[PDB]
Amino acid sequence: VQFKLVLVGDGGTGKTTFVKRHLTGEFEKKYVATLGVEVHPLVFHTNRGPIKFNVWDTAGLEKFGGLRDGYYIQAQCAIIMFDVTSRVTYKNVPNWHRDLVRVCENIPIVLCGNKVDIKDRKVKAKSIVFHRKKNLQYYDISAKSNYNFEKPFLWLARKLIGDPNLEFVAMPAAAPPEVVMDPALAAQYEHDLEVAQTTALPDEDDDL
Amino acid sequence: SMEGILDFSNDLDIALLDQVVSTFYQGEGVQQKQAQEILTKFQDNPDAWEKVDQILQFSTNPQSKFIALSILDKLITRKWKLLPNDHRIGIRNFVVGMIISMCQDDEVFKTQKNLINKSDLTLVQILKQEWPQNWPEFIPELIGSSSSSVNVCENNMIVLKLLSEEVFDFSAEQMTQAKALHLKNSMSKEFEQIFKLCFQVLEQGSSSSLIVATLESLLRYLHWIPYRYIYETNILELLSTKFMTSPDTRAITLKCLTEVSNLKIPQDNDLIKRQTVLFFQNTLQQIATSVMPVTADLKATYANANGNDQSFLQDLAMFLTTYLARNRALLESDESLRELLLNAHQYLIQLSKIEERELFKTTLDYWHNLVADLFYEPLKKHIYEEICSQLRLVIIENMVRPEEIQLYKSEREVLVYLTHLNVIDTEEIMISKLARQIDGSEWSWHNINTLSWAIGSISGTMSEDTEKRFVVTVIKDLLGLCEQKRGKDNKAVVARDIMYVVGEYPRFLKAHWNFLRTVILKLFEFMHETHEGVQDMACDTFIKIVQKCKYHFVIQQPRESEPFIQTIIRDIQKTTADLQPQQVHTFYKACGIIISEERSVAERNRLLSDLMQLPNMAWDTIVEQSTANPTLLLDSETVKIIANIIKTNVAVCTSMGADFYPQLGHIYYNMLQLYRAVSSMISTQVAAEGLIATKTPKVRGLRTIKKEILKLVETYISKARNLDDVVKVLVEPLLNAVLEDYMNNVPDARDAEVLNCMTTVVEKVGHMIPQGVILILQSVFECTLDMINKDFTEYPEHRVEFYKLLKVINEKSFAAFLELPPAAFKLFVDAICWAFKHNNRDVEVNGLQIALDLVKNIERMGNVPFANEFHKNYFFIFVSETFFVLTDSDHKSGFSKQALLLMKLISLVYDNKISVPLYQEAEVPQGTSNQVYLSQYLANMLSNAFPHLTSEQIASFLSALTKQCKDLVVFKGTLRDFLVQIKEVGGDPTDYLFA
Amino acid sequence: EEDEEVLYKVRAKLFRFDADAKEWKERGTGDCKFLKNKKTNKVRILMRRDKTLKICANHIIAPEYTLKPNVGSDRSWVYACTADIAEGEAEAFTFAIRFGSKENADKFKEEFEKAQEINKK
Ligand SMILES: C/C=C/[C@@H]1O[C@H]([C@@H](N)/C=C/C=C(\C)C[C@@H](C)/C=C(C)\C=C\[C@H](O)C[C@H](N)CC(=O)O)C[C@@H](O)[C@@H]1C
Ligand SMILES: Nc1nc2c(ncn2[C@@H]2O[C@H](COP(=O)(O)OP(=O)(O)OP(=O)(O)O)[C@@H](O)[C@H]2O)c(=O)[nH]1
Ligand SMILES: [Cl-]
Ligand SMILES: [Mg+2]
Repeated sequence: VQFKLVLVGDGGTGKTTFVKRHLTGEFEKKYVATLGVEVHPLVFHTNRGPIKFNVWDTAGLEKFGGLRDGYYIQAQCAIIMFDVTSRVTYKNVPNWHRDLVRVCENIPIVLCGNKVDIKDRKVKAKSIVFHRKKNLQYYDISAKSNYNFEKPFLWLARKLIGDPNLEFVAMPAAAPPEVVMDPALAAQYEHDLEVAQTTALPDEDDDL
Repeated sequence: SMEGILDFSNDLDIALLDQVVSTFYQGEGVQQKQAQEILTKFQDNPDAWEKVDQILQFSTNPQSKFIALSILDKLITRKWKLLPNDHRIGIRNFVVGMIISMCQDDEVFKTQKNLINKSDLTLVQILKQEWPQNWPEFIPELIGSSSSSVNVCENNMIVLKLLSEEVFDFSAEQMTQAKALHLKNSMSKEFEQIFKLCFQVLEQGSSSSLIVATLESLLRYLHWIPYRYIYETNILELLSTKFMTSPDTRAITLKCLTEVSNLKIPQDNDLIKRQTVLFFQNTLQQIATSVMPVTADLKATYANANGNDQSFLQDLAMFLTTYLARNRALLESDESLRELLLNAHQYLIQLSKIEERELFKTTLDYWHNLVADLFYEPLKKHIYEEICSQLRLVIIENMVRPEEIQLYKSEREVLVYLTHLNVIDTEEIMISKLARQIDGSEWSWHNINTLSWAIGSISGTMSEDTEKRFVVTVIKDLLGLCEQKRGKDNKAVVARDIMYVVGEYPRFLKAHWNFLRTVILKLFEFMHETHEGVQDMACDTFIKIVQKCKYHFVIQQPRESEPFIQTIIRDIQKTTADLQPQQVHTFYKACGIIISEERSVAERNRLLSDLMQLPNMAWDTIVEQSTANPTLLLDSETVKIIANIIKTNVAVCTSMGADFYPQLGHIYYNMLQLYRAVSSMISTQVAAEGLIATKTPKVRGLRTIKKEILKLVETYISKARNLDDVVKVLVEPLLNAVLEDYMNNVPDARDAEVLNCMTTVVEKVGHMIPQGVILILQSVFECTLDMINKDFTEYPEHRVEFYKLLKVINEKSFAAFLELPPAAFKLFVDAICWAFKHNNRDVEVNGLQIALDLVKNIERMGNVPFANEFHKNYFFIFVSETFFVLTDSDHKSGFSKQALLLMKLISLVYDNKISVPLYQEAEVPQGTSNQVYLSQYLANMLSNAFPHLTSEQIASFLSALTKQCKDLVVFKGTLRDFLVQIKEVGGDPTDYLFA
Repeated sequence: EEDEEVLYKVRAKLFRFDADAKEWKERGTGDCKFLKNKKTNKVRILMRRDKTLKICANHIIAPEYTLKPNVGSDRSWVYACTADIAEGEAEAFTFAIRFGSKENADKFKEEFEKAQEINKK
């Protein structure tokens, strides 16, 4: 049970950051532009069993665009992403949508306005209506605060499985093993832990 | 092995390409990644297009052919015009032939839609280059080949759709103005024949796939074609009857009819009105008989999400709202149209019950339109009474919290209008929903909350007397609910909702002092409750009530010994004893609001003195101790206490502004001594521990003290009325305490808040302290520039605050830049251009504005040596830096301000407003106008930067640009035209004559 | 997880140290639970992310482990863990876990020591 998902939108909108958060849990603060596409499997556990997304995280910058719409072939779902702190990224939503549906004519698509965590929002709720005539689901999201960050995938899963009551569930957690500390690595740890204690945790002003 | 396709010295092994492509689309992990890179390098090879024929002929992988077509598209869209005519016709004929071949084979047509659609778009790209001037018979041949084959006819509809999109829907940014108009006129000239074909296919029918594709093209045509093609043929009737009855065509037809509803149409023609009514009548009839009756439960349908029901229902809401917003008046006068009007609205009511946020928003926009008009329009509401009654329930049951700012606003506005239209109906619905909460049948946290938000939203719509009776009923009812409920969780939810409602009804509070007093006292009781959310809601309700009712706390109410503000302050220690610091600050901020209602200076100052008693006394003790034992600042507890005192001051200063001065004066000297002592400690700790010290709790705590001090000063100065005191008392000690400390700390220890504070100082009193501004620049300019001029990412706060500070200095105290040494002024110019190159909108916009303001500042100086030297040294730097960010495709968000700057610079020369030559001697005949030399410089600069442009292109562009340098809109169009032309070869230089 | 008793529940953010990048990377934010297995009486940490409910920590509170301060925080602990099975195959990690307040971090340490004592039996 696996589905190809393409992720498109302007450079810097947070596509890769959002996927990474989902894959590993981390929040990457740096902007390293994607080169062509990055492909990563991503699994959720539902009340109907596991669902795998084959995530094609494509490049938004023209100069790094690679195969462009070539990446869209045989996609079964999509996320179009913009940045609510950048008007141009919303202005380009119809261009991404155009290029996407010319290749993928009848697929579920979520439009996502990312970075709603930032106070000075530039693309106002009132302005975001493009999704209505194109039958796209819409969510405000923040890869940084995790506002609504499950919603795009939960929605797509409900559409692809064809069950509107599908939920993400907790899978039971296996009992973890007892430990054996090698006295040969004893010192090894002292070092590695020394480095870790003296590297500051990020974002010490946040609520957690 | 896979890298072999990249070796062009050999012939291309198609089977290898097909392997690479398969490995990419169907492979995994490491293999997929390698193929990926290889395919990208293949595709981006500038000679790759030469292999397209071979791949399209001999590959058996449709993904390979798809990528081949991408390669060809790059050629067609960028370098087409370099090809000889015979080759262009060769390619054209190959693409056409491949499309027809694929369509004539039923198996391939069925199974290879991806490759065909890609081919069709490739063709459309060729039409954009070649048609009609180099291909006048394209449309006749397309029309002709349509009768040969149903598959070809169907595919031809996809081509015409894509053509229409490229010419009408997406041309604006992808083509020159002149080319867009050319292709628009060209499609217009031949549309008559195109429509004849579309109509015939619709009339004759049969193939649903063909019908659907035709209707898809029509939806695009409706963006631009004249109304007569719809209204003066049978096509309206076809759309609104036949094509609504079959579900294969219903979706596209409904979208078509929505766009039909938006056509430009004559207003004074009874036949057209009857046609507008009729197609609506037809469409709604087809829905009622073929899809679902008016009574259907659309909430349930949508929820079940069968087939394409969700999309269909979305599309129906869009059609009803679009049509009714424009045409409902057509249905309102004639009593034979009453049922139709009300049924259409009834469907909307049912759609409005669908649990789908974004669909709700679409219907809500319509309801807002309707109820607003019923509020104003004469002889109308009577029609919609039952609709409005249902809608009241729908809105009340869907009210969101006011934190959802836009949706709450929309919902409140609709409910307010509905309340005005029938106050009694609204009241009854609310009381009876409250009864359902009390009887347990509808009880839940969500439900009592939404009801409370709804009750709160309509505050101010009722008469004061109706409001009074309503409010009392609601409060009694909610108090009863609270009692009934068992357990702190439940009672806490109801209590918050009571707090909420009461806070939304200030008019009632203002008329009933005894009740207002009781509410505050009860909020104070709640400020001792540990249960989560209760203290926060108590404090938030307190300040909300204060914002609206403050006058009632500052006067002596009858049967009271004193103004309640006095009572609040007398007991403040006990009231706030269990609050978290943030809550305490809100409380003090609220008290500040009240105190500013007192306009007797002496009484105000004494109230302020009394409010600040506890923070001032703690301050006084620490001042002694902290100084005596500087180690005390190392005490975590001490640092926390100090920070909170400052924060308390900030909170009160926020609400009192100019009135806060006596309190700022009381602490000012010791506060700046504390700033210096904390600065010592920070420096001391960074010396002893390294840069890592800045991450420690102790140092972050010390810096918090510095930041809050800067915030307090910023807050006061931004609202101060007596600027003479600001300058005479506040500014000098401030600059002395903060500037050198900022300049002589290492980058990682410098607080960007310093810059922000200085921005406020210069904003408010810049003109009054010329020497202070000079001092600010000397302290912060070079050291900050050096922090942010190595990349675009380091020190983001400093970066933003830095350009805000330069902006205000260049606005208010330009003389400070005049007193800079030439070398420092050159750094200033470098700084401005640096901001241009930023993609961050904050920095970029300020960069452009400073540039613009600086030019104006220079212009003002008139014909003197500094201004003449400015132009000689920097005019060309500004012109070329601005062209750089215009043309590099990485700074599109700055386009408008870039254009404005560029226009101002070009106009300076076109008007002869620069007094000396811009060229250095013996570079050009010595009489030569700056106009001619500017033409020469730009032509040379653009030729070098864009060598594929002709001289004719560059000369026409500059000629247009200089002529248009007093008309921003046209200028901007010429710039955009240029941005299109630099992306291709062979752009028409006459495009710049567009008018 | 009804074969387990909930000894302690607290909201936390969890990090793992990446030596390669020499930086802390978030692993998850959500409820950190101390679960006592009612068969073995062994206590584990189990932590699930908000929204997705995915497992970001699953390991025994080993007696040998020592909670250490991070230079940047008065409300975190760092410790080495030699076998965590959140992502499947048991791996060693240098973890940091941060809480809402110093109070919470202190309480966590109190309970973490209580768990170590239980696991020593
Ligand atoms: C003009 C006045 C008209 C009438 O005045 C009556 C009079 N007893 C006023 C009472 C006011 C209060 C009890 C304060 C109350 C309305 C405000 C708040 C924030 C009360 C919250 C509830 O007490 C929460 C809850 N009961 C506390 C708990 O038990 O957990 C109450 C009522 O009949 C009506 C408003
Ligand atoms: N404040 C905030 N920043 C975010 C958010 N999501 C991402 N970012 C940041 O914004 C930048 C986005 O970078 P990426 O995720 O690489 O952007 P992208 O769209 O993948 O870019 P391309 O690969 O070039 O198309 C990074 O600096 C992220 O840390 C968010 O929700 N809020
Ligand atoms: Cl008043
Ligand atoms: Mg990316």
